[PDB]
Amino acid sequence: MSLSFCGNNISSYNIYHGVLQNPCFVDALNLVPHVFLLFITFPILFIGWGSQSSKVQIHHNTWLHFPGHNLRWILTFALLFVHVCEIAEGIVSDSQRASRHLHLFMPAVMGFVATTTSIVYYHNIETSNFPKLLLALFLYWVMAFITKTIKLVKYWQLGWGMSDLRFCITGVMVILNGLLMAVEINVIRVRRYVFFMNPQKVKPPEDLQDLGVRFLQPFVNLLSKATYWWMNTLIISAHRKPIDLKAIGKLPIAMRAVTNYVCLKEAYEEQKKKAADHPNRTPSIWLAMYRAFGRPILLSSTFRYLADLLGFAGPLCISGIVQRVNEPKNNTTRFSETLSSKEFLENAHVLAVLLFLALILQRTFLQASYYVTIETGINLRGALLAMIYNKILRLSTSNLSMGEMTLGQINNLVAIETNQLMWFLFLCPNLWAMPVQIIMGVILLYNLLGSSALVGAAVIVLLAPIQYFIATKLAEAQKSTLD
Amino acid sequence: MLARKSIIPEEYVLARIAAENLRKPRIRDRLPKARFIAKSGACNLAHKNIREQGRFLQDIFTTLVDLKWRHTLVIFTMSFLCSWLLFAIMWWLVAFAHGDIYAYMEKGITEKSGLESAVCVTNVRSFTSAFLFSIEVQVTIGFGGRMMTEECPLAITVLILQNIVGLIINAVMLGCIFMKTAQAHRRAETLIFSRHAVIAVRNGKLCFMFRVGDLRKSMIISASVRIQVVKKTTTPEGEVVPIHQQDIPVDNPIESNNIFLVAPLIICHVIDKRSPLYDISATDLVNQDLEVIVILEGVVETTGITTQARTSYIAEEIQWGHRFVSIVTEEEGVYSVDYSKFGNTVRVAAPRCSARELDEKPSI
Amino acid sequence: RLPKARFIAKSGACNLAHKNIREQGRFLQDIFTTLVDLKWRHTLVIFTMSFLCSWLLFAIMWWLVAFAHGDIYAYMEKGITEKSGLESAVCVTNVRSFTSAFLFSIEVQVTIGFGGRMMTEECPLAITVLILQNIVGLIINAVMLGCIFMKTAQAHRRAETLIFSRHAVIAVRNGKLCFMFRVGDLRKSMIISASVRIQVVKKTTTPEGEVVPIHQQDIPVDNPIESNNIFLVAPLIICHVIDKRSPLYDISATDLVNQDLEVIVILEGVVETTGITTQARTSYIAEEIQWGHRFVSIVTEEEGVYSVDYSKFGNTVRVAAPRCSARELDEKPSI
Amino acid sequence: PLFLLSTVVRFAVKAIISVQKLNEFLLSDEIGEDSWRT
Amino acid sequence: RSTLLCLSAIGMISYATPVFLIALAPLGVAFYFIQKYFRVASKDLQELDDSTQLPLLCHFSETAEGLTTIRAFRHETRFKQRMLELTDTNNIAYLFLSAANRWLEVRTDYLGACIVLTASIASISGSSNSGLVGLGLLYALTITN
Ligand SMILES: CCCCCCCCCCCCCCCCCC(=O)OC[C@H](COP(=O)(O)OC[C@H](N)C(=O)O)OC(=O)CCCCCCCCCCCCCCCCC
Ligand SMILES: CCCCCCCCCCCCCCCCCC(=O)OC[C@H](COP(=O)(O)OC[C@H](N)C(=O)O)OC(=O)CCCCCCCCCCCCCCCCC
Ligand SMILES: CCCCCCCCCCCCCCCCCC(=O)OC[C@H](COP(=O)(O)OC[C@H](N)C(=O)O)OC(=O)CCCCCCCCCCCCCCCCC
Ligand SMILES: Nc1ncnc2c1ncn2[C@@H]1O[C@H](COP(=O)(O)OP(=O)(O)OP(=O)(O)O)[C@@H](O)[C@H]1O
Ligand SMILES: Nc1ncnc2c1ncn2[C@@H]1O[C@H](COP(=O)(O)OP(=O)(O)OP(=O)(O)O)[C@@H](O)[C@H]1O
Ligand SMILES: Nc1ncnc2c1ncn2[C@@H]1O[C@H](COP(=O)(O)OP(=O)(O)OP(=O)(O)O)[C@@H](O)[C@H]1O
Ligand SMILES: *[C@@H]1O[C@H](CO)[C@@H](O[C@@H]2O[C@H](CO)[C@@H](O)[C@H](O)[C@H]2NC(C)=O)[C@H](O)[C@H]1NC(C)=O
Ligand SMILES: [K+]
Repeated sequence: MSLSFCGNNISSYNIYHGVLQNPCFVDALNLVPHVFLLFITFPILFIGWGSQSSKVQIHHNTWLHFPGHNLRWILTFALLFVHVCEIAEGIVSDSQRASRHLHLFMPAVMGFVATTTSIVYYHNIETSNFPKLLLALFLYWVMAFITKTIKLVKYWQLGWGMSDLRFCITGVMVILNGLLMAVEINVIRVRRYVFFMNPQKVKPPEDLQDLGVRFLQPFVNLLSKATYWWMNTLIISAHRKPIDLKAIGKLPIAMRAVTNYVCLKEAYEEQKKKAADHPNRTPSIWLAMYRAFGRPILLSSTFRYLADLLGFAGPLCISGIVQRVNEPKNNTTRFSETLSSKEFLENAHVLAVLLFLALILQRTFLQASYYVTIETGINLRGALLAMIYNKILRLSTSNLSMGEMTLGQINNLVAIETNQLMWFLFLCPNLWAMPVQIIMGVILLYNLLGSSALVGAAVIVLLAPIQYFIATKLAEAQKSTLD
Repeated sequence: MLARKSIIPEEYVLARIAAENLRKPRIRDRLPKARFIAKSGACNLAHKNIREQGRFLQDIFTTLVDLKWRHTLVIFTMSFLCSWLLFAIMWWLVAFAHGDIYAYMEKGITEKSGLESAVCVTNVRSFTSAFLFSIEVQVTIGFGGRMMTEECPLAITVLILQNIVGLIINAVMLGCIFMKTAQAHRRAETLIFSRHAVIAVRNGKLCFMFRVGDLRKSMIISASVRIQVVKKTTTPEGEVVPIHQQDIPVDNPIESNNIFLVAPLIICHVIDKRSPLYDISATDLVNQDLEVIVILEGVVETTGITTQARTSYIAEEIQWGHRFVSIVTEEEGVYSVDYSKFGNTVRVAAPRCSARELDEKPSI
Repeated sequence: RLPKARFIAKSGACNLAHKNIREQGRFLQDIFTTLVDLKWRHTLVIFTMSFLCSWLLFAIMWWLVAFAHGDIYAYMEKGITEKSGLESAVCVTNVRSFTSAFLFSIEVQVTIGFGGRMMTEECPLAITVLILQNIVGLIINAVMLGCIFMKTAQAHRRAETLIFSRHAVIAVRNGKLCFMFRVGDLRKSMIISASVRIQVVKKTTTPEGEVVPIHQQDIPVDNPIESNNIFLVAPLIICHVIDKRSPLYDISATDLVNQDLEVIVILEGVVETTGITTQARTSYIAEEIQWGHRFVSIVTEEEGVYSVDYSKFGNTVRVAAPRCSARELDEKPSI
Repeated sequence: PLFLLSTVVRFAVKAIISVQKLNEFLLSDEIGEDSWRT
Repeated sequence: RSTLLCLSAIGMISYATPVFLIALAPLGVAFYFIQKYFRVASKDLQELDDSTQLPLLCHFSETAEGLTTIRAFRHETRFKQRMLELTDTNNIAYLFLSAANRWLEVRTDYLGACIVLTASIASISGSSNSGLVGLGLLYALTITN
């Protein structure tokens, strides 16, 4: 009939034994902090703080980041995911009932919108340096923590254990709220903007001070670093005025050729000083490249492994959806208990959402890997060209060192060898990431089709050697054609 | 996928026609000279490395009082709606916790019971009722079908909170509306500046004349005229100031800056010895470091708010050797101003030399 | 020893000490004026306390009038008798305690009027209390709205934003010594009708014996049309040229360390946003005047725009200058 | 990945050869030791 | 090959479950805009890369045929502070090209994921053989690729 909250059963509103011992009241108390946050933060965002109290014609050009920035974004996205899961479970459970139990999923939907608004509020605070305001966020997190904690202990008093899905989801939410509160506390500690007498002295990065730096990848928030959103303007400026050399303005001081040349020179000097004391040891460029461009390759491999792991969500979700849609649900008897932690993954509508999220996460991870390794390869190429030039300047004109074909060797070394080395540094992660993916694919094939999958894998795997042979013959033909 | 990984064919791509013949290097793509004050009367520099003084919570309020009428209404409505909702949630929670929702459900199942002796707030039984009660307490309607009893003191605490918060919000919103009502004539600026500034001859000496006029019907009290020249100058001891502003007097029979502006006026500065433009000739006024700023200030008699209107002229805008056509011409029995002829200029004959040279051989 | 007495500190705020003033009487208008200009942290507190105190005071009054009449007794015996023997005898219906009196006072003064505690027409004293409560509530409500209106009105104005360089210079500019300092603005708006005035505070003696403790002498600032009005968008260098009548005529370079000087700079104007006239002050003493320096340039052209660089605002580089008093450079022209 | 493995391996071989050439070029006679004393 | 695979895939998606193609109209719209803007910027970006590599090689050749002259004039730093500028222009051309490619790949991957969702949800609530659910899933997944 009517649209209640704790359901249509009278005895579900009893508050005899205690308010906490009534689960619906704990759900309402969980619903409260989200609406408090929304009502505090919607007016603040709508009003703005655009009071022109200072020269902002070159203050809008620069911005800043607070201490915990990437960790905050990663935690808020994880919390968004956990809330999506809670919404889904609540809806599924409610559809197995008589009435509409709004206390299963309305708190989760409010939490979803509140967390989204929390990250919007944090960004709009950070872009215009204003740490005092984020005190509001502080309060939010603390309150949320408390409320969620209560839910947990009341589950724990019934001994629900980790075998029940809701207990696991609530525990994850508790620890994520705790981590976010810790992030806020550390921000207060490092910036000293409330309870201290002397705040900090912070200035934007030196690169945004210059008006010619138009490559804004290192200077933007993690959700724009991950979608290349900052690029939009330039690309949409391809209609009004065709791109010139001026639009791609300049390089940030961290990616210029001089800095990377300094790094590579110092690494090579460390290697050579170590080797000179050694009696009969030859120089090595390989180890000079490592220890100077080795961290970003590890980061690329990490993103690559995460993308490769998430990639398998296609076959698994497909199998689940198909093997669920086979049998009509008329036969099954009524079950009023909360859905099992395995019956959550057994659904036909949960798995579609899981596949969707898995795809949009795998693609982002893959593109992050590509971009990081590309940028590393380009910086290494710039350093190599600088080094080769500085060696060219210090050369002898004697005919016992020079030769009838020496400018040709130099021309090749600048026009071909550098490009080949760079395009290897791009595809370096595929060396130790492809085997993992192929092995895991064969494992899944076996565990899905028996020992016929071994025959199928044996057939397909031969694709690489055949392509190698064809490639070699093709290269020889191309060489003759070029001659 | 992997478009041009194979990278052999290069280093011998012959020079293009524009490369070898040197037709491309004819760039002729110089950036325009940097202005100091725009033509739209807005100064456009770029101050940098200014120590950020943070923000203050007062800035949010300062913004709130100064907003468009299409945002004042929205914030008005949102504030009131949010307040009613927040306190509705509080009242519904109080009703839940005290055991009033359950009591009403059980005594309305058999509604003949009709017992409401022990309830925090009478006749509140769902969330719709809580919302209606919060509306009747914040707006002070008070129908009285949902009373506040003397039973539970948490309810009284929430009632006190709600009355005070409602009063605070009401006072703030009336203050905002009244402030926007007091600033009702404060719209904009309507001082019209000629586009090209001629350099004519008047009474045997050159000049630098432009035209200025009004659009608002309200008079301007104690109008004032300032004219400056912006250029980089060096002292004989050799200190270079990139942007030096030098003040140039304005012609006036009693040596004053007071202009009485009802009909449009011509503002002339005569090129005497100390004038910055003493040593400039018509052939020099093609490429030249020269920006002349004009600043007119006054008070509009209606609002009594000081107004300052600025403009700037560069070497391209100046029309050496012209003058201004007479905008004003008498009608049948009343003076008339044809504002369509405001910036229109006529051409006349003037010496091509500089005043630097026009008074060393005067008989020319 | 003790720092020498100043006239105006490095942030204005004249450091004098007026004493023996014939003190006047303290008026309630001072209390009201203090009330109308306050900080939000205190405005909110006085706002809340006024209403709480008024509700409580009239709650006490209503409880007393329910006590003096036979009201509390009637409503306490009705429960025993199980019959409404107290419907019409009551001074104010259904007020039977102090909590109910407090609720009724809230309803009357905030003008809710739920109507469970109605105003009967028997006891005239209650009608008197009701009229009194309505008038008092109206007065308090009007006062508090007036305070909030004043806050909103004077909300826009904020703190000072004129930046002055820490210490001045004495250079040679166009063949004469000039005392120079630099003034800049951090505000976004335009100081309409600005103006600059310079004074020298010094103890002077007259030939007739009239000794003036701190005499203020007016210094003609140097402008090419002999006026004060300064237009301020990029930071300016205010200058003064030391001529035959400037008090800085006879002060040499060596003995600038120990000389009773103080240069006060007063800069006035009218802001554009709110039209509230402002005045900013500063002062320089002997220790903070650097002979023979000059300010470095600050504005560079980025080929699209000019770009002031405020990091170098107070920088000042050393150059050459005749290391002698301004009298000797013309009475002894050869130098 | 099976298709791209061949290109990755080929690029590895060419990169090895390229680093060899780079080491050979970096070991060459140079002019100095008279301008080094300032 | 790519366009025929995409066309056949969306055709079978629509035929197996018609409700998808009503959702086709928005997605296609989005695609068109992408296929516009990239293609306009990409050319320009390429027109810089191939243009900023020709001088960078030329410079080297000069400083290889006239090293004695340069070391005579002692103009070495004047040439190094130029080589650095050349290589930085070239590198920024490459970086902006790669960023444009990554922008395109992210956008089209999100479009593919939206296609996957709007096909899987239609197929989950449908009346057809499990074969025409599996076909829909697999082809709407390959479209992403
Ligand atoms: C009950 C629990 C209560 C807990 C008790 C208290 C615990 C205390 C811990 C909290 C400490 C918070 C301090 C923050 C650390 C800041 C360190 C420092 O800032 O450098 C961190 C570095 C530097 O980048 P940045 O400073 O953040 O600023 C960004 C800017 N662009 C810049 O790099 O200059 O930035 C980085 O280096 C990025 C680091 C990322 C680390 C995240 C790892 C990923 C793990 C994935 C987890 C996913 C979430 C969970 C998933 C669950 C799924 C259901
Ligand atoms: C979580 C919650 C979600 C909330 C969702 C959003 C809720 C929104 C609900 C209402 C939205 C209304 C927005 C409509 C926008 C139309 C604005 C319209 O009034 O413009 C008319 C103007 C707007 O001037 P401006 O552009 O702001 O510029 C400021 C100034 N002119 C300047 O240039 O500097 O404005 C004015 O000029 C003044 C208008 C005054 C208003 C009229 C009041 C009438 C009183 C007078 C009595 C007349 C009789 C009325 C009776 C009507 C019968 C019903
Ligand atoms: C759901 C909401 C939706 C609706 C919202 C929309 C907007 C409507 C409401 C508008 C709110 C009112 C605007 C307040 C403006 C903020 C001003 C802010 O500056 O003051 C907050 C204070 C700062 O103190 P301050 O430095 O002295 O400020 C004055 C400033 N120096 C000046 O220039 O002059 O910061 C502080 O430093 C904190 C110190 C204490 C301040 C507050 C004390 C609280 C006292 C009592 C408040 C509670 C009221 C209820 C009590 C009930 C009792 C039963
Ligand atoms: N009749 C008019 N009404 C309003 N504004 C005018 C009028 N005449 C000139 N102006 C103002 O003069 C400024 C310069 O305009 P513009 O350069 O187009 O022509 P002009 O030199 O003013 O005269 P004309 O329009 O006759 O050529 C503009 O900002 C415009 O607002
Ligand atoms: N200490 C003071 N505080 C305020 N006002 C003063 C003070 N001393 C003098 N005045 C003002 O100065 C004026 C002095 O004139 P008055 O008629 O008082 O002469 P007086 O009493 O001889 O002065 P004094 O006693 O100061 O020598 C008066 O108008 C008075 O208002
Ligand atoms: N870049 C800037 N941004 C904001 N304010 C500034 C800036 N530079 C100077 N100021 C202000 O100008 C005043 C004069 O500073 P000046 O440059 O003469 O000495 P300083 O070395 O900056 O001294 P301090 O380090 O104490 O500011 C200082 O009080 C400071 O508040
Ligand atoms: C509504 O009330 C309770 C929920 O706690 C459900 O359990 C019944 O409650 C009564 C006590 O009033 C018990 O004696 C019964 O054994 C319970 N009946 C069961 C488990 O079937 C109750 O089922 C709920 N639903 C109704 C009454 O329809
Ligand atoms: K009533």
